[PDB]
Amino acid sequence: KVFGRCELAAAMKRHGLDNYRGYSLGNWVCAAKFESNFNTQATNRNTDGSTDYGILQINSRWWCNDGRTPGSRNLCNIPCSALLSSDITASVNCAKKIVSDGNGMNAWVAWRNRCKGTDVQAWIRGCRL
Ligand SMILES: [Cl-]
Ligand SMILES: [Cl-]
Ligand SMILES: [Cl-]
Ligand SMILES: [Cl-]
Ligand SMILES: [Cl-]
Ligand code: NA
Ligand SMILES: [Rh+3]
Ligand SMILES: [Rh+3]
Ligand SMILES: [Rh+3]
Ligand SMILES: [Rh+3]
Ligand SMILES: [Rh+3]
Ligand SMILES: [Rh+3]
Repeated sequence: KVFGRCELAAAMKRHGLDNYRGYSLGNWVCAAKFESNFNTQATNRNTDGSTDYGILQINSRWWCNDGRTPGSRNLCNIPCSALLSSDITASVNCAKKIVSDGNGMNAWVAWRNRCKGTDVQAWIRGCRL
C-alpha cells in the first residue's frame, strides 16, 4: 500500500508515534517519506547482505527474521514480511523498539541526513490530526 501523506500521519498518530521518545509526528512522516516514499512494500538490500523492509525500512540485521541474514537477530520477534503489510502495526511497534535503543531516530540514516534539524512540521501541515 502506498499511503497518502496525511493518511500515514493519521495512522502513525493512532498507533502512538506522535512524540514517542520525544519525536514529533512530522519526524516520523519525514522518515517514512525518504525511507520508502510511503510504500509499505518497499524493500532494499544492504551491502552487508541484510535487507530493509517496509514503510520505515527496518533492517533484518537486528530487528526481523528473513531467513537469509547470517548471524543476525530478530529483536522485534517478527518475520520481515510482516513489515510489508498494508497495516502498519508491526512496523510501528518495531520502530518504537528501535528508537528506544539509545541513538533515537539517528538509527534511520535518511532521517539524520534529510529530516533532522529541518522544518519537519511541514510534513503534517494540512492534515486533520
Ligand atoms: Cl509527499
Ligand atoms: Cl511535527
Ligand atoms: Cl537469518
Ligand atoms: Cl519468522
Ligand atoms: Cl533522542
Ligand atoms: Na534477522
Ligand atoms: Rh502532534
Ligand atoms: Rh503532539
Ligand atoms: Rh549499509
Ligand atoms: Rh490495524
Ligand atoms: Rh491500521
Ligand atoms: Rh513550517
